[PDB]
Amino acid sequence: GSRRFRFXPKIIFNQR
Repeated sequence: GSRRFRFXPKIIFNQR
């Protein structure tokens, strides 16, 4: 989605 939107214990990139 929005490149690498990794947020510590959270992970928002799995689905790009």
